[PDB]
Amino acid sequence: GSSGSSGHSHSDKHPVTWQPSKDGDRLIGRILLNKRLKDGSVPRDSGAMLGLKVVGGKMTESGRLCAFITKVKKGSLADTVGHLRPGDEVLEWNGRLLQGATFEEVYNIILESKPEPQVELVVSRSGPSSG
Repeated sequence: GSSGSSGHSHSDKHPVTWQPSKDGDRLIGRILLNKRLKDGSVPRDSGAMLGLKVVGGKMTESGRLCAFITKVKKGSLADTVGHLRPGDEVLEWNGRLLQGATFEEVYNIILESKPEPQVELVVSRSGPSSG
């Protein structure tokens, strides 16, 4: 008769990824979070906020806005899988740039991506670079 299977591996096999920028002085950290239970279905709510708190519309010293991690729950998505921590800057969120985004804008995102199955964050920290 006939028998097959067909199964090819997919690229991008890593939720969390920390890589330097084009220059290097900067570090681009990419975090990802899922919800879809083992079966592959999102529950009624497995932490809309994942676990870590993000505060956007924060006024910097440059007069610009940026979202930064205020606190990170111990033993939650954004901690166990994300490993996020308080002091990081969420550049993007699921593709939503927070840079400049207002306090609401940032919140809105997480909102529009609250029911989402997964959550791909993007942080960027300034590594060592004095002189």
